Parts: sequence; C-alpha cells; structure tokens
Amino acid sequence: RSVAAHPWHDLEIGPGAPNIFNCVVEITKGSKVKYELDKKTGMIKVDRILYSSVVYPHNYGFIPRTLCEDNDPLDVLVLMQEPVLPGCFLRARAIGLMPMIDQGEKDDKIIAVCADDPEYKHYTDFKELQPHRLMEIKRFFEDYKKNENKEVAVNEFLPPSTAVEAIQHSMDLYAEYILH
Amino acid sequence: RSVAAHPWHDLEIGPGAPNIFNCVVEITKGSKVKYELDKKTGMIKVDRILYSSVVYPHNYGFIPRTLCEDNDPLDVLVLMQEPVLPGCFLRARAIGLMPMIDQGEKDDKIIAVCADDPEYKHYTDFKELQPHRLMEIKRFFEDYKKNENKEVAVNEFLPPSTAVEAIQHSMDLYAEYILH
Amino acid sequence: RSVAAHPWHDLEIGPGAPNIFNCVVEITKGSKVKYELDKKTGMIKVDRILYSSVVYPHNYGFIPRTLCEDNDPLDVLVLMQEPVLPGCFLRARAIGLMPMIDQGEKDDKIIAVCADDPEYKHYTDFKELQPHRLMEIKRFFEDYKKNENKEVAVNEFLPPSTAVEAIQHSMDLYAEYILH
Amino acid sequence: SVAAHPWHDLEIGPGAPNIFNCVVEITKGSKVKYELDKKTGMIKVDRILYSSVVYPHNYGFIPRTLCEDNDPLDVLVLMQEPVLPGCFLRARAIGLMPMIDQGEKDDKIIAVCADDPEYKHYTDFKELQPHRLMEIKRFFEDYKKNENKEVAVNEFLPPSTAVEAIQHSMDLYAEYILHTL
Amino acid sequence: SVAAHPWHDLEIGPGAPNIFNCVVEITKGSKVKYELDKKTGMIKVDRILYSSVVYPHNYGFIPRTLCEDNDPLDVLVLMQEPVLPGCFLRARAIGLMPMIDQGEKDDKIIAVCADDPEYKHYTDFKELQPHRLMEIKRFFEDYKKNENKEVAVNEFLPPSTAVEAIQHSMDLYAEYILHTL
Amino acid sequence: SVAAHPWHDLEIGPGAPNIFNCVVEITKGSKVKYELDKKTGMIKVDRILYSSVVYPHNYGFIPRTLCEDNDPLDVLVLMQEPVLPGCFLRARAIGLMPMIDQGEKDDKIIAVCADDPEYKHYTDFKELQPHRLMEIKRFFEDYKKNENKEVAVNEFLPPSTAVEAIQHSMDLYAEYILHTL
Repeated sequence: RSVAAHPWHDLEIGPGAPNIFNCVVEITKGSKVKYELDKKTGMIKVDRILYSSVVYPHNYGFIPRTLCEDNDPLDVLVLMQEPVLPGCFLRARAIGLMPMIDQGEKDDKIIAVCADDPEYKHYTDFKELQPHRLMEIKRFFEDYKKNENKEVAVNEFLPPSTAVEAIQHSMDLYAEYILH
Repeated sequence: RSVAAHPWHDLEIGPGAPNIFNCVVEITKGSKVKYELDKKTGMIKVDRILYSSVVYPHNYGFIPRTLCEDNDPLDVLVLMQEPVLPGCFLRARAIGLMPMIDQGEKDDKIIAVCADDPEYKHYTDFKELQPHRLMEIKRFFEDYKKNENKEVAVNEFLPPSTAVEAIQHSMDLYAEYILH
Repeated sequence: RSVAAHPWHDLEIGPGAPNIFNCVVEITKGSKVKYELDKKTGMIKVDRILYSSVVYPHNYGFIPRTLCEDNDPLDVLVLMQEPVLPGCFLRARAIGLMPMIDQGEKDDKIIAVCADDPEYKHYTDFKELQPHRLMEIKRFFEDYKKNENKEVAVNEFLPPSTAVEAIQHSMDLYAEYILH
Repeated sequence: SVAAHPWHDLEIGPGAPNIFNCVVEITKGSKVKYELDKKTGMIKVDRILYSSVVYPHNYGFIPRTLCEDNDPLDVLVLMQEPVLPGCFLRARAIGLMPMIDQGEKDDKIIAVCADDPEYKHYTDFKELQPHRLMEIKRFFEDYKKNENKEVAVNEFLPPSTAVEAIQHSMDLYAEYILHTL
Repeated sequence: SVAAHPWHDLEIGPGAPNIFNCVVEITKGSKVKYELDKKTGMIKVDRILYSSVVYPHNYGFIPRTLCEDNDPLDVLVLMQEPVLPGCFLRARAIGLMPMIDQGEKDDKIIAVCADDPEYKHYTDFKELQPHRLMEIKRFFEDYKKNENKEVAVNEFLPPSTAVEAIQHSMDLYAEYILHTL
Repeated sequence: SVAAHPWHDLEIGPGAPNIFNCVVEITKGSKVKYELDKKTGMIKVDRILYSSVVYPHNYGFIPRTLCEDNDPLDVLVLMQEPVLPGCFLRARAIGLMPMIDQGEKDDKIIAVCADDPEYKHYTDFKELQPHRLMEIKRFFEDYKKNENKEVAVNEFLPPSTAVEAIQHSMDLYAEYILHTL
C-alpha cells in the first residue's frame, strides 16, 4: 500500500521543520569512508576513502527536500550518544550553522543534535556545548580534505536562528527548482 | 526487470511460513540504537537511543505481510551466531511466543532462530535453550523502557505451536485489512 | 524527480566500464555473515552464516548489469583500506580474474581495487600485490564452503585483460538476456 | 623499577584527593565484569553480566584506597573514549554515588578524565545532563537483578563529599599498611 | 604481593583439575596469534595468521601445567563474550581434542567459563550443537595450512579423559619444578 | 622469571638493530594516546587526542633504547592487524621519519611486523605506496595542532639511516645504564 522510495525527494522534511527536521545519515561517527547519497539512484555510494588519517567526529548527512546554490541538499552534523548507519534517517534539532568556504565556494552546514537521543535532545544552542567540541569539529573540516589539495576555510559558528534561516531557505529553494 | 520496493509489503513472508518465515531486521544484537522501519517510506529510522544502559540481546525485527491489533507488523527476536544489519532480511524458524503487555496493551512477540545459521537452525523449542538465555531476554523487555516511565510486563513463554498461531493470524489479518 | 530502485538493474555499470565499474557490495571485509542480494526485491538477505570459522578477506559484491552462464551477476572481490557496508556501491578497477570451479560448475570472479581509495587506486595488476595476499585469497575460496561438503577448485589468477573480457562479456550477456 | 601490582604500587598521585590516578577494570560498553585480582594483580573475569546490560562508562578503582568492604574505592569515569582494562588514567572527582549493596554500604565515585580535553573542565555532577545521571543510577540499580541481589541507589552528593570519602579511603588504606608492621 | 608471571605465579585453582584458572592469549574472532612470552611473561604477537581465519573462541592456557611439547596445556573457552589477552578466568573442562601437529601430539582442552551464567551449566562436549564441534575441528585442521604445516584432528574425547590429561600436565609441571632443585 | 618492566627488562632481540622487539603503546585507529608509564611500567592514558584523528598504524617503542628527549625510540608498525597496548612484537625497520617537535628533534622509526606474512617482505619505505607516506606525514603534522604545538616533518630517510639511529639509541640506553654504577 505504500511508496518505497528516494530519500532526498520522498522523505518528508518533517512537521517540526525547520527547527526539528528529518535528516538522512550518509556517514557514521568514526568513519574514514566518505559515503554519499547517489542523486540518481538514491543508493549510498563510496565517494572516497579519506586521504588523511582522520575520522568523522559525528554522524553526518543531509536534509531531505533541501537544495543549496551548489545543487545539493543541505548537510548536517548530528551530535548524539551513538553511531548511526548510512541510509537511516533521524529527527534532529538545529543548534547552529557552521559557515565554510570549500575551494573558494560557500558551503555552510548545520550543526545539530538528535531529537530522540535523551541526552542530546535538550541542547538548543551550540554555545551550550563544551568549547573543545567546537574546536575539534572546526578542525576536522579544515583538515579532512588537505591531502587532496583542497582548501577549506571555517569561520565562527552562527546561532540557531541563523541555521534555521538556512534550512528554511533551502526548503524553499528545493520547492522552487526541483519541479524543473 | 524487477520491482525494487517496500520491505513490509513487497517482501514475501516466504513459502515455509508460518513455521519458517522471512524476517526484516530492524535492530542489531548489541545495539543501543532503537531503529524501526518507517511505515510510509520503508526506510529505517532512528526511533530513539535507549534511555537505560541496555543493549538488544539479539537481532530484532519484524515479519513482512503481518499485522496485529496495534496496526504494526509482528515483531521477532532472532537468535543466531552473528549480528545482522538493519534493513536486511533473513529466514527464521519460530521456537516460541513471548507474551507481553506494553503500557496496558497486548504486544506479544516471536522468539526464533535463523534457519540458515548452521548452529541455530536445529533448535525447535525455546525449552531447548539454556534457561539463563530466557531469563536474560525476559529481563531485557521488562527493563528497556523503564527510564521512559513505560511499564512492560512479560509472562512465561508459550510453545512453538502458539507462536505459529500468532504468525498465521497476523498473516490473515494483514491480508484482510491491508487492502483498505 | 528520480527513480529510487533496484541495484542490479537500475545502477549503471558506469562510464569507465569495463576497466572501471560500479560494484555493489554484498559482504564486508571480516564478515562471517554471507549476505547476498535478493534478485526479486533488491534487498540484502542473509543467505547464510558461514559453516567454518572463516571471514571474508575483503569487501565482496557484484557488478550491476552483468550476467553469467549461472543467471547471476558477475562477482567481485574489492581490495581497499576500509570495510564497506552491504548495499552500498563503489567504483572499482579490475586487476585480475580468479578462475574457479564451484561444485563442478565454472564460477570465475573478478579481483579489483577501489578506484576512489587513494592507496589502492594506483594498482593495475594483481602481480603488483604481495604474493601472500593472493595465497590468502585463493585459500579463502578453497576453504569457505568446505563444511557444507561443497568442493571449490581455484586456479592461478589471470591478468587484467582477461578480467576485462569477462566483464565485457557479462555486460553483453545481461543486455541480450535481460529483456526476456 | 620492577613491574607493579596496581592497587599497591601505583601512586594515587600528587593532586589527591581531588585529582587521582585510577586503574580501569572495565571498558565503556562492556558486558564482562573484569576486576583486578587481589593476589596476582592480573585482570580476571569475575563474571559475565547476568542481564543484557553494559557499563555506561569506563569503570575501575583508585589505588591505595580501602573501604569497609575490604576493596578499593570504585570509580566511574566519563570521557570521550573507551579505555582498556589494566590501564590507569588521571581523574577528577565530580560527585559521589551512595549505594546499598545487599544491606552493605558501597558508595562509588563519579569522575571525569583529567587528560581528556572535552571532559576535563567538568567539576560537578550537576554540570552533566540529568539523563546521564538517570542512566547511571539505573545501571547500578539493574545490573545485578538477575543474580537476585538488591542494590539501592540514593541521590548523588557533591564533590566536597566525594573528596571526603576518597580521603577517608586513603586513610583506611594507610591505617591497614600500618597494621602490617 | 608483587606482579605475577602468569604461567608460574597464577594458581591453577582450588577446583583443579576439573575447574581451573585459565589465561587468555587470544580473543574470539582474532586473526592475531598472540601468545605469552615464556621469558618476560608479556603478551607477544607470535604471528598474524596466514589464512583468512579467526579463532572461533577465546583461547589460552592453564597455568602451572606442562606437556611433552614444553609448553603449557592449551584451552579453548566457550562463553557469551570475547575476552582480552592477558586476562584469566575460571573454566570447567568438558572435553579434550586430540591433535597431531606435524607428527607431534598436541592435545587441547575444550572448556566453558565457569562464571558465565549461560555457559557454566554445560559439562560435556556432547551437550553442544554438533556444528560447533565441526567448526572447531575444521579451524585447527585449516589455520596453519598456508604455513605448509599439517594438523590432523581426531574425535573429541569425554571430560573424564580431559581431566586426566590436565592432571597429567600438572604432574609434569610439578615434576619439572622439582628438577629445579 | 618474574614480571617485566617492558622498557628495561624486554630484550631488544638477536637481530638488532635491523630487526628488533617493539612494545605497542597505541592501536591502529585509536584516538587514545596511551603511553607506557616510566615508573610503574603500566599503560597510562596520557591524553585523548585533541583533534578528530587516529593513529594510522600500531605505534610504540623499542625497549632498551634512549634518545636525547629522555624517552625510548618510537616506532610506527605497518601490518595487517591492529594490536593491543602492552604487547610486543618483532619488527624490521624500513625507514626513519625526521621530525621537529617544538624545536626539539624527535625522529621516529617506520617499520613492519616481521611475523606478519604479508608485510614481512617489505624492506624499504619506497616499496610502500606514496599515499601511505603522505598520510603518515600528515598525521604527525596535524595530531597535536589543537594543543597549539607545532610539529614539522621532513622527507623520510632510508633504512641504513634508520638502523644507525636505532644503534645510536641502543648506545645511549647503554651509556645511561653504565652511568647507574
């Protein structure tokens, strides 16, 4: 009786959006493998194994039914007790925006917590996190593509309100451009 | 040339049912993450991280093309040598029924063994298992939702014949109610 | 806006084929679980837990849009730094063909490296690998089904050119026979 | 020097009782109840746990301590990473967890690793998320249930009280080392 | 006490020869052939296994035992959980596995952990599923094949025979400790 | 014998300086900076790493060696499998990695396990894939960055130079053991 289909297009962003949204995990916490979602098939592909001896600091993925200036969905880093599998989805609250420039191109990402993790669900601002946790995250993105000669600048994190604007705008943009 | 589709609806229960059936794994042995199947998309979602420091004692999941009084498929706990991934399916023989009341509502589940695990496939009754293994399982369900203030009573396990009745009835019920 | 569908049929073999091809992983490096792809649903199933205390020496899987005399796609063993999940796909370069007879029936398989692993991507011939790595692999296939009374003979590995012929031929065969 | 029996021959550390060395018996997420053998100083499997439960954090004991139960003072250690049995690390106390193990008092220390850059800046159990405490409480309440042993756990007390209990257990250990002469 | 060389300074235990302490060299699922260094008593990587195989259970040896091969009596230990190298645990013997390692007899003990609530109630290898035995047999038959070493494995014998072999190896160890004087 | 402090009481081995025993402090893929405690000879958590990085290979030190930094000579060990902290193994040197850790020279050895059937036949770092070297170089360049410590790493030098550095560090260790008298 039901659809069975493509996580970008066919997974609702969720009724709590943009504050709380569904989020499809591409990469697990601790992974050296950079999975990404194949836009055409909706399968998970290995984009690459990472060039440095680094691992993703948290579960990482994208928000369905979003679109950015790069023609990709909006990416999210999700803090929570446990590692989660590629291809699963979860409910996440935005707590900040991590502004970045990836090879001279804007690529801001959301930092968030899982809304169904009983430890992490009560966070609302990244300022509430331990400052090291930010320094670690910021570093990861600075460093993860260094051995591919790709420069990534990371600025200071911006507040929840700002993140929510980005999500909201990417929802709008998906709905505008996806039809054609 | 083939379908590619929703594990509840589009996976046959299998020609050996109700004695031996297909079974879609939602949660791995040792997992603190409570995955479940999204009824609408057929994706795996994180329902929650568990509130206690407990882990699932075996691979856990549901039987496709079943339905119970709760509008959900019939759940199964699957004993076998190895942990199995969420979203995979396997062949399992019923060896008992574990009667439960979850917050004042009936929620009986099947206890089973993987029919293609060369160690576990020869079990036929849960009485054949070590009594501790039952005590552990029974405990897990008593304890796993305690920190959410949800009470779960677990009674003595009932035999294979009884489990098979439940599976059979849930097959029938799926076929009756799923059309409309 | 996109398909969302069956990895055998709906995943392109890729524009680099037959030299570099997409490859759907069924089994992870180190796994005792023998997953395989369900031809009908495109789900991953447990075919079996292995009968010996052996584990797969590398990520293992099949090439989409291939077909062999056995009515199955062509299988691949993929060397790379990291374990990869069942159901994901990756890009792989052929470096040899591993000729086998599985219970009196031909069942040649490809040996390959991940084209997006920055260590392994520069290999082009299996002769470039350490001879032990071959001896280990060869052994695995000789030994993995022994406890099921299934005899598997493995001959000396043949070069890249030969592997590429097999892939090419299986592409052709898929296109010939899949229509009807 | 020669090889060390960890209970006796590992210094508690310069910053004691506030910040102390700590020997890890059990890893975060383990179902194996390792403990350190009193006689050999090796690691022993005391038992595999009777429930489908796991230690919520790295667990062990403070060396050169002693309690009325004749064992060293136990510690739970919050930190980013799981740690091996047999290793020691530096830990700050941030609270004490009063318990009753079958009528016998068996208080434990809740602590953070002092060399873990995230966790080192915590100083009070109240700084942690309330769920973290709820989960730990429940773990001790539940982990021995299938052995038919009751364990009651009361409200956690501040670091000032923890430091006292640690000091008192250093005194007892010493008092015992004197009674060796 | 001081730190212990596990072979010599770890007691075999009060319940020997039926129930004995046992030092774990290799974890369930490991491809690393750890063994305990005779001289230092540390854990050494003897080798990484030559085939894509893994130890089907936790593996090690009984302390204060000795066999004609000049090594302690080896044990395979069935239990719910994997255990670390260097740890010891309590184990009941439930059978003996006769083998021939390149013409030399090298019998091993099959056992269960006595402190594991599931496995502790097994007393005979015949109580285990026949496949479990088939798999173990094959492991020893196959794990050294890529080193060109033949290992033959015969039908497993009952616990009465296992206990004898254990006793006999305690005698040899003792007989050797006498020949130290 | 009795239990061994691994730095002092573990022989470097018959094949030194070319092939040497080697004590593992840190497992491949670990974020925990274990090191061996100088005084107790136990394993200590020095710290949890400040970046989201992991050791690209098993890491440790050569026993009975000493460098100007007052620590033993460090080794990175390439092999099929991860290895536990506290274990030792046999390793061939195949290159040396010159570094500067905050103005201080802190050269390390790059090596393979000699008992690992795949890796044992490597004899020069140039036989490894260039990316492997790029990754290792970067690891040391980056792993202490969030502690505000600069580490410069220069081009790797051949095994002849590695063997010299090893020999020189055996001399220093010895020279120090003489200065004990």
